[PDB]
Amino acid sequence: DTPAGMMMKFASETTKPFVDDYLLSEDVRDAVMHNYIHIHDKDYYPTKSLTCVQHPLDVILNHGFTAGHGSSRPAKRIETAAVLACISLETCQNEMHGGQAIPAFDFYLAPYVRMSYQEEVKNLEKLTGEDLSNLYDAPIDDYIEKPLDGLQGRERLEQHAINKTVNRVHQAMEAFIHNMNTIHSRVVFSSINYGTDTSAEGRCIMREILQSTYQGVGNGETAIFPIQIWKKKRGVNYLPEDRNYDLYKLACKVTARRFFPNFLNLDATFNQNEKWRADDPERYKWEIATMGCRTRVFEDRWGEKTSIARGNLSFSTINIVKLAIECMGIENEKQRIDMFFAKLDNILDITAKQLDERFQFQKTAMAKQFPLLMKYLWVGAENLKPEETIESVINHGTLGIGFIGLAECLVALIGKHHGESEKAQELGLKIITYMRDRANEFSEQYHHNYSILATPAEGLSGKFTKKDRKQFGVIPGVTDRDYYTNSNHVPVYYKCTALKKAQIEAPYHDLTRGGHIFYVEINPSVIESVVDMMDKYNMGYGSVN
Amino acid sequence: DTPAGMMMKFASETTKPFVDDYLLSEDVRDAVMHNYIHIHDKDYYPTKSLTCVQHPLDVILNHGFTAGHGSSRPAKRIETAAVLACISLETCQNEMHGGQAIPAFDFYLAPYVRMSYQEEVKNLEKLTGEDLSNLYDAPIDDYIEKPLDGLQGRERLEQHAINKTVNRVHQAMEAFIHNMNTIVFSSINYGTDTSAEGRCIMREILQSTYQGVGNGETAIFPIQIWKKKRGVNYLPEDRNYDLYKLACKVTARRFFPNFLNLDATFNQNEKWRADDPERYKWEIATMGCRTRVFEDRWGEKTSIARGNLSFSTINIVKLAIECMGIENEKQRIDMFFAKLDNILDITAKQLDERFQFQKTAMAKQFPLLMKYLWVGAENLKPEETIESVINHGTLGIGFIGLAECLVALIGKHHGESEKAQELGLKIITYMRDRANEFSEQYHHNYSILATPAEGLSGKFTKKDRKQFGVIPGVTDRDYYTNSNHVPVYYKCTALKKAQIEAPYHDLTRGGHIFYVEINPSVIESVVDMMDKYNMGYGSVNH
Ligand SMILES: Nc1ncnc2c1ncn2[C@H]1C[C@H](O)[C@@H](COP(=O)(O)OP(=O)(O)OP(=O)(O)O)O1
Ligand SMILES: Nc1ncnc2c1ncn2[C@H]1C[C@H](O)[C@@H](COP(=O)(O)OP(=O)(O)OP(=O)(O)O)O1
Ligand SMILES: [Mg+2]
Ligand SMILES: [Mg+2]
Repeated sequence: DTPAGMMMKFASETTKPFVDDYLLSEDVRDAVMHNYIHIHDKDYYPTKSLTCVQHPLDVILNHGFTAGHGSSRPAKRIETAAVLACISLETCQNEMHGGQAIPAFDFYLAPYVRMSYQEEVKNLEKLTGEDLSNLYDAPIDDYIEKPLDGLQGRERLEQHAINKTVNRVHQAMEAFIHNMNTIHSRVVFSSINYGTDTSAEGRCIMREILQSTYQGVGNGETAIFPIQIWKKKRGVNYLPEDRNYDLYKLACKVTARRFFPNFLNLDATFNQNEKWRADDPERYKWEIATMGCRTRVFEDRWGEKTSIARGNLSFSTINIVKLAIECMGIENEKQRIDMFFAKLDNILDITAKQLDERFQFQKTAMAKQFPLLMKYLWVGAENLKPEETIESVINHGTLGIGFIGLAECLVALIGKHHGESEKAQELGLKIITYMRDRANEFSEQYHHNYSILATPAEGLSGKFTKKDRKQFGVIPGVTDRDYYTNSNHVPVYYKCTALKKAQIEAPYHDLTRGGHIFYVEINPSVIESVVDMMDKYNMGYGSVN
Repeated sequence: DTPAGMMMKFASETTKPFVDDYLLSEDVRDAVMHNYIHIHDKDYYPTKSLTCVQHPLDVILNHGFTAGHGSSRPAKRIETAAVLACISLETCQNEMHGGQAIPAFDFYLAPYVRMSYQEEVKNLEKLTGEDLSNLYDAPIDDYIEKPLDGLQGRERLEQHAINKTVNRVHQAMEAFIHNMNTIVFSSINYGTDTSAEGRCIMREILQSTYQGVGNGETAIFPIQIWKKKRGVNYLPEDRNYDLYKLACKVTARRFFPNFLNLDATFNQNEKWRADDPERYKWEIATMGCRTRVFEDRWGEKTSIARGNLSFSTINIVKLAIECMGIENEKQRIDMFFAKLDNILDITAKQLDERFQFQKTAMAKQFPLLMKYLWVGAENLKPEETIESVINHGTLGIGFIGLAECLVALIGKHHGESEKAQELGLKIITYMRDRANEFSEQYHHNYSILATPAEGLSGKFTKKDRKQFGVIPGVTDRDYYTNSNHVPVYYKCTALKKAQIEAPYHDLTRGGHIFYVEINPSVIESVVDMMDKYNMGYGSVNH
């Protein structure tokens, strides 16, 4: 009952009705309280804050950041760069409502491990002066630790300069884990992605944080934050011959007891670009990155295909279960199936209209309303004055239309869900491709970017399930198992193996360009099998615990 | 503009009317909107949160903290200890509505300066394997720095390690400054720790607040206070005289740090010494909000694990103006003291009635506060109505606007009159007497306070000008003067200003300050004038 929590609760309670009655449209707000649609993070509407953004740390580290009197200076070393990343994630969280994301953590923090290594290199000569000025440009395969027992030369001290460097970076990453875990406010949902940087700095960063989320906080308590995602790329870390196969095995072993990190698939046929090369200094631009809230921002109709500096403005969830339940009553299956798609066409248009309306509201903004947000992070910054109505900056944005509850939808007209019938598994794929088609059509119409999303249901776990009992109730197999199932998942109350669930739920990921997950409830052998199933049936994102 | 600012503004706007019409009693809610009193931090009433506390870092450093899921192990080095102090300040800021202060800031990090020095004391024998099992207990005078040009023998490992810790204990204070300067009302006081491990925390913080933040820009936070004592740092022969001169020189261009005086009649104890490891408990410490917590009618005289629960300000100007009209001076002077007793009783009743709601609390409503940082902790279950702990708090009755009250019946403020100074040193001693009487009656601790006017500067002056009319020298010269200061619109020297504003400090046991507006010669002279009489707290800035 922390007082800061009460202040946040009061703010939310005094803001949400004002948002509903003063900042929305009648048509959309009619469905926002009719269990058809659910606007996410509604309490932050009057503030022109955006949901999530992938922070480009290059500008905030080469240059500084200014917010009020907070005049900072460019970073110098690892113990300042990691803390600056924490400060940026915290400060931006005060100017945004969703979760903060660091795409290619290794790519961002690679140079400030090399700089710290140089700083240490120019310190070991103070004991015994020597002209070692060639360690600024000495290639190193990786930064490893070992006992300093047995050596009779500068090798005893050349490796020691990394021995303290790896410990310094390890303590920095442990502080990063704790600092993102010491939730004392009325809570920051930071997510980091890594796995595709083939350098000594990147691999040291990726190895000294996976071994720190396995030790645990406190006396051995499993940490809750940050959410960690591993990027799997063919030719990089998947095959045994690949470069980062060992880190993939380490991630599997850590997930075997702490249920982290999650896994992301860059070999998906919808996560590819035409400018990715193994030698590109900035290849991380053309690579999809996600967060713990299952958010994807990759393509751009009016911009270069990238994820950096972009993000999501807002999104909302659609309760297809209500439509499916309302579709009952009629006898023939063809008529009910046809009527289900009619109820899905208008709601997609309503959601796209809501997203465009929030786009209208969020424009005519100020660069000084959210410091450090529309000044160094978003794509359009550095070109418009602190008050000159930033409008050439918000075009490169994305919008989401979410859905939840496929199992109870697949039991409303045929009687069996997609775990006991093959007819059901064919109807399930139809009600997602149509959503994708209508999303593309609405993006052509309203002149923006739209996508289809499988919401995590972390704040929608039971609201729709409980409130559906208004015009009906006690329906066997649907309104008898407490929470609604996940977006497109096989019900937990149905006994199933791993292979069958993987085959059933896989095809729904290419259609969902906003986000998705494959969830399995229980040695890294099991995690390896789950990742193999995820890769084989072209899935993408997957979690096991 | 900022979403975080807008959420806090909405929370304040939705919480203040609820406090006004539901929680507070009608007797003292009548005076809060009548421009007679102002309850500070009215917004954080419904949450059981005390105003300010001095942080006993020893318990949250020797043992960790388990606020929420954040299970933390004990600290090990200066970086970890300083970041943990910052985290503790930030966490308690989410559970208290006032300002966080570190009592004897140099006292609470010296052991982890020593331990950090021990970090490299074995990281330097790694290259040169040697049995150095004595530098853990090697006495040192100060942690000095100098160019490393010329040295041989067993000193490039046993003395450079002592010398390399300068840049480790340093930039830790800089991260502390910037972290407190980046969007927290943090206060640090130091000056009376004679060890090298304590003086290293004092030199590196004055130097870091002189360089400033950014590209040579003056910093705003944290507020820094220097504790001056006879036998420690005042006389030229004293131990920390050089650091006092350095603080004056830094204040000569950055207007920081402030100055606190332990050489006062009201800032003494009977168990203090020069060798007690815990002697800092008997040393008074303050914040930037002028808060004093030293006296305890049912407890030991201490300041460490205590703080203020609530306080409110009075408007003596309204009483003085309502006392006008009559001709004779004696009758109006008597009526002014008549109108001051009832409001003192009302304020004491308010400070007890707010104590009533802060009573019957639960230790789980604010972790790390009523489980680690307070007097009486470690004896109470997470929900079993902690009540044998909140009896060690303090309650404050504040006042401001002495110049306007010194021109309502006499006509000339204490700067331009000698009959006004005599009347000036009568309306505060009465408040002190009545505060002691109400502390005897209501069975709590009460004190008299001089507010910093950081949230009350014009809130009284505007309505005072709009209520009756335009009155020369009273409600026609923009902002009011400070608590008991010489008016700004008057050409006065420093000696006369000190002679006028000196006697009041012994009367106000809650807070007070001496303000001067512009080489460290001027600051040194201001501190000399502070020591010449009984001042306690003072600062000179332009
Ligand atoms: N804990 C912190 N919170 C917020 N900002 C911080 C923190 N620590 C450091 N900073 C920022 C703000 C300062 O303006 C900036 C100083 O730059 P920094 O990365 O420390 O190296 P530098 O270039 O100043 O090197 P040096 O001080 O060694 O010359 O760092
Ligand atoms: N940046 C931070 N923010 C919040 N808490 C932190 C931060 N850094 C460290 N902590 C806290 C939480 C950790 O459990 C605790 C451990 O601190 P520290 O003394 O460095 O570790 P330790 O006692 O485990 O020793 P070591 O890791 O060197 O073996 O400090
Ligand atoms: Mg550790
Ligand atoms: Mg610096």
